[PDB]
Amino acid sequence: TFPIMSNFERDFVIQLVPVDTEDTMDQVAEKCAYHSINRRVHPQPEKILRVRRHEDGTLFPRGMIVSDAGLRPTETLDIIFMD
Amino acid sequence: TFPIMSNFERDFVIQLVPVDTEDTMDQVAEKCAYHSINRRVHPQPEKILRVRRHEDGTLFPRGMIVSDAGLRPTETLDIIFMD
Amino acid sequence: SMLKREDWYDLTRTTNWTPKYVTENELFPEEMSGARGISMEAWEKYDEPYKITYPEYVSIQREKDSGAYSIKAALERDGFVDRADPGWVSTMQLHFGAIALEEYAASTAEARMARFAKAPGNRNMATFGMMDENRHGQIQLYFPYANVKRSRKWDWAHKAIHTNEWAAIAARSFFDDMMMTRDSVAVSIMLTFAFETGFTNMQFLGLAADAAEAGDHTFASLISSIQTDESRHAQQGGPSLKILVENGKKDEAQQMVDVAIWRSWKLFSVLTGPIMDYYTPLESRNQSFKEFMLEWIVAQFERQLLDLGLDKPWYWDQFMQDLDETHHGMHLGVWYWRPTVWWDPAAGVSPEEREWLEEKYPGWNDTWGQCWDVITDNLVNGKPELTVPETLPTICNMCNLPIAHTPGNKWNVKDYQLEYEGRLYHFGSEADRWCFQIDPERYKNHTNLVDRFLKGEIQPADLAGALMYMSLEPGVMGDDAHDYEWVKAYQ
Amino acid sequence: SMLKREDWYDLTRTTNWTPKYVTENELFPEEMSGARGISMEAWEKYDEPYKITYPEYVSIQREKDSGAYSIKAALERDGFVDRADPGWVSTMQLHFGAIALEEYAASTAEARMARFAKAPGNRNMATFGMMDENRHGQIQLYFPYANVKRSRKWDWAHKAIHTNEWAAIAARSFFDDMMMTRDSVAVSIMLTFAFETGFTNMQFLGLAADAAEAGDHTFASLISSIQTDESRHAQQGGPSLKILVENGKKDEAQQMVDVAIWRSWKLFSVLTGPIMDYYTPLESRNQSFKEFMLEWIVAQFERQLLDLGLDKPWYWDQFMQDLDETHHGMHLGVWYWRPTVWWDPAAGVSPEEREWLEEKYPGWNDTWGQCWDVITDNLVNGKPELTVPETLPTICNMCNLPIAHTPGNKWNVKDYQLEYEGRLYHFGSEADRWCFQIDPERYKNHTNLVDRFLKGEIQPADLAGALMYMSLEPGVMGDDAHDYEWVKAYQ
Amino acid sequence: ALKPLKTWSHLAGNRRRPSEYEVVSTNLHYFTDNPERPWELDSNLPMQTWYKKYCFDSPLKHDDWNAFRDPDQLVYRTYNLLQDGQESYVQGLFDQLNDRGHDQMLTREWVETLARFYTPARYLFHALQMGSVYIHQIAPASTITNCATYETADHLRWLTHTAYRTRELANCYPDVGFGKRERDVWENDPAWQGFRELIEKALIAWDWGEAFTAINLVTKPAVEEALLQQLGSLAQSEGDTLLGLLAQAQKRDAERHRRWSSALVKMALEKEGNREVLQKWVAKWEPLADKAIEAYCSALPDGENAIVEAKSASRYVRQMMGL
Amino acid sequence: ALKPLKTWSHLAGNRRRPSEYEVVSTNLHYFTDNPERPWELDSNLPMQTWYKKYCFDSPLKHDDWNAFRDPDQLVYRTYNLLQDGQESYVQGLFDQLNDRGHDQMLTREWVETLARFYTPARYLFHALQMGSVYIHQIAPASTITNCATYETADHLRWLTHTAYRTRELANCYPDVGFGKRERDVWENDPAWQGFRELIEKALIAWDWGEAFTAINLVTKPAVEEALLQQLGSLAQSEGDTLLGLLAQAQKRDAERHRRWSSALVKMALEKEGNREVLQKWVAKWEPLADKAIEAYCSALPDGENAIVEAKSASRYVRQMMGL
Ligand SMILES: [Mn+2]
Ligand SMILES: [Mn+2]
Ligand SMILES: [Mn+2]
Ligand SMILES: [Mn+2]
Repeated sequence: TFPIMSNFERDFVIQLVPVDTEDTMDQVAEKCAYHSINRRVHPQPEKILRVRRHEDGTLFPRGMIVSDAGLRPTETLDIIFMD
Repeated sequence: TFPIMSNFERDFVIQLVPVDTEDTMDQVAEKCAYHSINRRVHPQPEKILRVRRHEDGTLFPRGMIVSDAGLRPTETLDIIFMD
Repeated sequence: SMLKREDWYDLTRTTNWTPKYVTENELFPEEMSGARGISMEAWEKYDEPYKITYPEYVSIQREKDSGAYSIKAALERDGFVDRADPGWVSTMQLHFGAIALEEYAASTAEARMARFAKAPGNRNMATFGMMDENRHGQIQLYFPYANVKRSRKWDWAHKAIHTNEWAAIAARSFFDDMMMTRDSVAVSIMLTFAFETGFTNMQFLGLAADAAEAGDHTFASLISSIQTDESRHAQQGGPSLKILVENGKKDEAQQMVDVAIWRSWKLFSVLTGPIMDYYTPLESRNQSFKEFMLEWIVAQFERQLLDLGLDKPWYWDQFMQDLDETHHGMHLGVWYWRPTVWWDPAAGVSPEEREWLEEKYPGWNDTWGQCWDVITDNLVNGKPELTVPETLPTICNMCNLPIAHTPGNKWNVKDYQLEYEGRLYHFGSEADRWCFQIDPERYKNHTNLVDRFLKGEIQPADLAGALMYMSLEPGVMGDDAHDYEWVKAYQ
Repeated sequence: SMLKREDWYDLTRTTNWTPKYVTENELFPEEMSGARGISMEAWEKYDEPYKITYPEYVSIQREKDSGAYSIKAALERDGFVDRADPGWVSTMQLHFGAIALEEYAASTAEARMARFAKAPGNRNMATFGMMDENRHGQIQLYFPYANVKRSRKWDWAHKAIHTNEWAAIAARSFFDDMMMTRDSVAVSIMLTFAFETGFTNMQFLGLAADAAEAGDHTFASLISSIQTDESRHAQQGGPSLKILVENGKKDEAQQMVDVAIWRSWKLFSVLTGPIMDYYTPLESRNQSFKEFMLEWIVAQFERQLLDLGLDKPWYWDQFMQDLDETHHGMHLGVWYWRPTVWWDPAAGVSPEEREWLEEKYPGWNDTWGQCWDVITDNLVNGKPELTVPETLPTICNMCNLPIAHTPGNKWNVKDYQLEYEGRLYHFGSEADRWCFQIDPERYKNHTNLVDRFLKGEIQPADLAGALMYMSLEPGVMGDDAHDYEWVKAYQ
Repeated sequence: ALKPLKTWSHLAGNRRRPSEYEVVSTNLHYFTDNPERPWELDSNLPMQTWYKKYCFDSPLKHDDWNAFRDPDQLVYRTYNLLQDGQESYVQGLFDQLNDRGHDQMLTREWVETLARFYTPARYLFHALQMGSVYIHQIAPASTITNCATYETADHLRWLTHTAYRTRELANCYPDVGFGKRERDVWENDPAWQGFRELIEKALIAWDWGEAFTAINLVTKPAVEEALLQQLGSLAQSEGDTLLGLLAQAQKRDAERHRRWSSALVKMALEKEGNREVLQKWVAKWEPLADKAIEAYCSALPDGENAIVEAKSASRYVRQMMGL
Repeated sequence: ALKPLKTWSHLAGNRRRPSEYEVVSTNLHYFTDNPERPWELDSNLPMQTWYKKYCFDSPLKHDDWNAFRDPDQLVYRTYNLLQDGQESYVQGLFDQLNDRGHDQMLTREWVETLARFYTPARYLFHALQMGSVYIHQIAPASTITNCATYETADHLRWLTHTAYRTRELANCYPDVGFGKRERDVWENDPAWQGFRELIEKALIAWDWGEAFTAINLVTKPAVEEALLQQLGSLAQSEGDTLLGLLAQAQKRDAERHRRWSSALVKMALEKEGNREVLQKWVAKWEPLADKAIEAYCSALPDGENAIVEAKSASRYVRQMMGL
């Protein structure tokens, strides 16, 4: 297990989201969406969710795993709607 | 002018009613009805109004005049429905 | 350390002494003292049940006002009076106008005992009672004063008793007879025992409850506080009566109680009865006026009269019976003659209310309901002109109230006339005429509003003239409390 | 005769002396006194603007309670709380739980100055302030105590601050920082000047008005009375600041004010903002939370800061801007996480309310209105389960409140992270992170609820476990104030 | 239609907003509305006659007695706040002087002085209580009555202090007769007969004006100077600090009674002839006051001097009123 | 779902319905919830350390200090009713003794005695005010704190009386230095150095238990016996009835402080070892108290006797507590 803070796009609050050190940015973004999409953010089937480090802005590859992105536990990540 | 107290039948209160020393029991009863009939007592076309001294019960003749009945000023009179 | 009250109380009332430079009768004139042959030593057995000392009084009464005035100021700008039910508002205006200055006058009634009572303990307790009524007169002026800018009617809290408006004459008739023109012992009996202990002590309890039920906490706090003072000085009559019976004056004691109670009853029938059976909203009616009387007034009178060795007044059964009629007659009179009072009388005869009345008074609609039927039809058919008078009702020469009773089917209105020294008097009951006959010199040359009208003392001699004579003008002149809203329920 | 106060007042505060058997630093330890190099003689120029002597105090405060307690007892059985709007009831439960024990704790904060302030006048005024907060803690326990039989939530008036429920942690974070762990001079500035004079003095004025508008006179009387005491002891910070600037400590003075004001602001954004923009019925909303802040809080801070020779905090514009967002974020957080507080949060997002919000905050529905859209649809379509959380929100490591901001179209949520000595901290604003950095030794090893969760200190490590950890159980756990009544307006 | 006013209709015409005092105290007596028939009953009742003869036909005249105003402006609410404070002071004295055994250190000579000159005053104070309460019920205006109302309460207050104090004294000196002998002393001690004759005769002066004069202008200053001023001043000298302070505390009420009495006289002097009416009553009663003071103070130590000062101080009260 | 209770949850378990006192005074301190980190901040802050060392690690122990109950059961509301009455008494004394010129008849010798032994106490009384307010902020339970809260108010009350009284004295005797010389007397007169050393050292005893002992059990009885009892008793003898009564009125507050202090000790004695802890502190401070009493009372007339009685009476306070 590895904890990160989810700052989902269009939402109002950053939240705690447990992920796995094996997950990929895609799977991380899926675990984050669970706590935002359909709760207080309208879905967007016509788009893709990306994961980027909130501090420096770095955008991570969809298939890259949590364990490779380094990241500090509780690190804040922006989950955004793209293509 | 001569004052009498009208205790109209079916009404709830006795009241001051000025009459003339010439009036007849009939006319006295008509002056009393004015303050009772259609105010708080239903009319009775199928009957006649009579005037009787309230104290002793004496019933006076319809055509007899106030001046003949003697009567003490403010004397109370019952106005009743008869035939 | 401090002494226990019981250790020194007696000394505060060890004040009688044997006059020497003037005689006892000079010092205590019978007409003001009413010792009635009973010795000073015998009057000294007087022992108040509720004792209090100066220090306790000023401390306790200080907090009572702190609270009452604090409640009033906290709710002041809330303006409850503006959203209150018109029946309630009318209830308050009637209350203040009819009682504020009589409360103040009671301090003189108390002063009468404080000065002329041969019983030392009665003198001190009356000094405190004097102070109580001073409070009551003042606090019941200060409170309504808050609404003078809302309606001229609130000015009658002060003006009422200074006018010749019929209800004011009725009130002064009662109060002056019971407390302003009686010797000291007579006042302790007719006022504190008969009227306060007998009627107002409980009435105020019920009044405070209704105020609370109405949402008027300022007024509820007012009445509650006043009630606690009354509960205290109202005790003075008890011991006076014991002393009179204890000696050779049980008849005199009995006669004063009988008079006092009947007169209190008559006034009560016009000022309180109508209020709880017609002005208080139907949903806020705990019990009927008749029920209240039996459960809280009649049983107590019998209770009290027994403990003192006195009998039930000779008119007790009639009184019991009259609980089904009298106040209904008073209400109808006040309502029909609504422009002759300073508050807005509530009709209280809507469908819902009419069955409540039949429920509490079986046979109502068969009798009282009749008069109201006509009045209702006239209003439905655009004939308001027939729901207001064009003449004066016959006034009783004792209670100065209209002579009225059961109408309609069971019609039974009567007038207990009496000719005395070349004049004809009218009375609304057997008891009213008796009050007069047992003491004619006390009421003989008095004249009620009608007598004055017939004597030419009211000019112009017509309705408009009678209104000015009573100091009433549009703005204060009464009309239907709910502005005939209750008429829509009849097509 | 008596002397005029002005003739002897000075002597009551002529109490400083030169220690001899112990040293000044021993007698007045810097960590508690905070004289900051300023001489005792220099601190003696301290001159309170609102003076009061012991006799005046006990007399005046006696009457204040006489009134407040008298109001409460007079309306007690009226049970207003049972017919009051749920938004109001919730407002009171939140108020008492969050403040009752902090009021009591403030007496110790006052005691800190009363004992360790080098300024004699500050010591006496703090003795009276100590007494004021003793009153505030007690009276705000006695009043809610009247409703413990109505709901367990009222028990939190006493329990709240003893728990680890998140809002309680937030409150203790603020109060302990501002008044319990600061030297005497620091307390006079951060507490009486920044928080009381700056926020609560006016807030309570507005709170008392709303209570009156709500029909709760008992509570309105309560708040009004308390406010008069605050208006008095809140003055202590002014002179302290003058003395610091008057010497060579304008920076230190400035820094304390900046910290104090921001922290007061954050707490204020979660406890007051939501209440006036969402809990108070629409028809009873005088102004918006933003308007209130500008018209009664911001202008005064600038006014005050000018008269003292101080500058506006470096974050003043941001602060100005945040008045359009922050409290909306706090409200949404509290509502979505309603089961984690002890009162029932009112949604306040019905059609009527939603336009009022767009009216007062143009761009609301475009942003905040979005999150609420989804929540509304879910409720309309039978998916309540999606209107309550399954995770914990990120908590700020300074104000211990959720990190939230503008959502929807104009999305702009940010986290001012900071890594310090091998640990990652999260802050909901630039100022929050600054507060930490200027004095890291003061907050370094503290842990917010999330930190504790991540450290395994909350077991079981899930929602149910977090709830027990915060001492919350069904009955006190919050839900929608109006039981989702506002949902019917959406088909 | 009548438009609502800002104050009572009888006060509508004032330049300044009416005070609570005016709102609750003015134009309240209604028996003055019909001088021919004060009460709402037969005009020949004994009480009808009493008010016509003793109130209405008094030689002390004025066209508007309702214009009178209490200089202290006392209302029930402020009377209690005021006196509750003063009683906290007096009762505090009782409690704490008792605590330090103040009575036990009084000399036997002084205790006997207290038995003869102090405790019997419970009769004179209650007599003033009766005197002022009568003024209450016969005065022509409610503002005048109220002053008499509060004054009556103060008299009962003095009686009460004395009653309490007599109990305490009887406890430490049971053989003196405290509590039991006062009546016989009041009735037979030549030292009291001056005052007793004065008040007994004053108590039957039914005219409201003469009652006011005999009670408030002549008897009271004489009683206050003899019993509070002189005896109190002597008490201080003899080591009785309790009575010395108690008497001074009561003097405060006495001084307030003088203030409203002075105001009433002032108002009376507005009308021609009243000064003469007042002086004639004073001239009638003053001799009995002198006798009362002489009989009381002469029996006290340094008696002749107590007489001169009492006579002088009491006469000064009326002089400052223009008589 | 949790059902509502009849009282606070922490009081739910009582046989009798909780009193107002218990409702508003119990279990209010929250800093005791986390002995490892009292305040909601970093555990190493100076204040965190101060409470751990001076409150938590005190040798005076008990498992439930929150069980303490004030024998007088004072709450803010009843404290004010009580003191407002007592102040009506004291302020009444000031006002009326001033009225009869009580100060003008004091002898020159006594006035100088007042300058040296009376007015400088404003410093010692404020020192007790500081002493008790510190006990307030370091005590382990809210019921203990409150007792210290009200006691602090009483100390400010004594200071206030003294301040007022110093002004009055400076008015009739402007050449004595009343109001201006107190500080130098408090700091340099050998008569005061005993008390000054005592309180100055007591004021830095940070342990809540030692503070309670040094201030309430040792210093106060010594100050109260010397300044209120002795000087007050002497005042009465010298004709100063105002100070004699004033001191006795303050003794009432002092006696109430003894009552709750005695209760706290009683509770402490429930646990084994506390009596010894208390006796050791008393044994440490008592010598300074003796010194304070000796230096003060010896300078007074009949000084040696004042010393014996003060020492005896103050020691009796602790004896009646079992020490
Ligand atoms: Mn009354
Ligand atoms: Mn009464
Ligand atoms: Mn506060
Ligand atoms: Mn405060």
